[PDB]
Amino acid sequence: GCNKALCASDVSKCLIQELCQCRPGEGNCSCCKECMLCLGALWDECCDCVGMCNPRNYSDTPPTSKSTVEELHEPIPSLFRALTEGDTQLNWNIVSFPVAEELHMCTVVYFDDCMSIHQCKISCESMGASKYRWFHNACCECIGPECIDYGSKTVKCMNCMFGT
Amino acid sequence: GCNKALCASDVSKCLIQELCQCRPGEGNCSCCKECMLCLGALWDECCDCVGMCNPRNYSDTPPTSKSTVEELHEPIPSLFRALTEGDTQLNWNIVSFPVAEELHMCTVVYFDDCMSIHQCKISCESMGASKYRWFHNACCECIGPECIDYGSKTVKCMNCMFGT
Repeated sequence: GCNKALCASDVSKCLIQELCQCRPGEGNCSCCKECMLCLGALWDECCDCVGMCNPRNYSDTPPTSKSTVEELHEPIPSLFRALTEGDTQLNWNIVSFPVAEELHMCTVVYFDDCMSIHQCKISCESMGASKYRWFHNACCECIGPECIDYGSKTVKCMNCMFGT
Repeated sequence: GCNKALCASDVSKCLIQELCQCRPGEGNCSCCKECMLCLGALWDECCDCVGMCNPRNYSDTPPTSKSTVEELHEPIPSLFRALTEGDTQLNWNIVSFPVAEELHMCTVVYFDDCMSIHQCKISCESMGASKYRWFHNACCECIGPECIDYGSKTVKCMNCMFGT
């Protein structure tokens, strides 16, 4: 967790001054701003040592955790409904879930085969979608006009579950 | 707009069959699903010609339009409040706006100097932030525990307005 070699000198220096005596983890941390100032430039790499921030990661972050989201110019909602309601295309997986679940109903389309982001935007754009979310596992999720937000964080598209 | 050389053969072929006779732009487009099937693989590159989708872009998309958003593991809300309320750090620009404006109140921190995404996540993580949004202009926006969503789409951080 704590990087002793980098941080031992400066971190101890604050401790002698008696800063960073308050734990954020339970209750208010009155001293937190003061502790950060004493650390200064080393706060990002040493806040773990004083307990003010989480330890340097014990875990490998899934690629799916990142996603990149853009809102399409000039959405065409009528087109989006027409291709979804009817016998849906096999390459497309269609999910409707209640709107604001991710935080009437929100409908999204999950492309099957994994695709590049630039391809994903074009495919959503041809669909009339208001927005698209691109998972960094490369799963692509077009966002319907109804949906308030960016839609489900889940990588629900078949044939690209990589990262699970 | 329309790519005549790629699309003229197949697009005309649908027209003789009398598909793609319905405009999505105003009113319902009954024929839209049928038109897409006739186009098949060329729908992404030729939906513009039949009017079912927007013309290939006349505009250069700003880098800021893309952003990439991830939700931090183990947010520490008490830490985030402590460093924001008090005399804020100069490197940090702090914006509080009503919650659900982007779609009580949502508070975000806009880093001044432009930074890489990996740096942006670390800086937000040291801050206890629930989430961070990284603009592809490279502006970094930490997201407070209160905020429902990913916070303002605006690239409001000083000293990296590139793309405007």
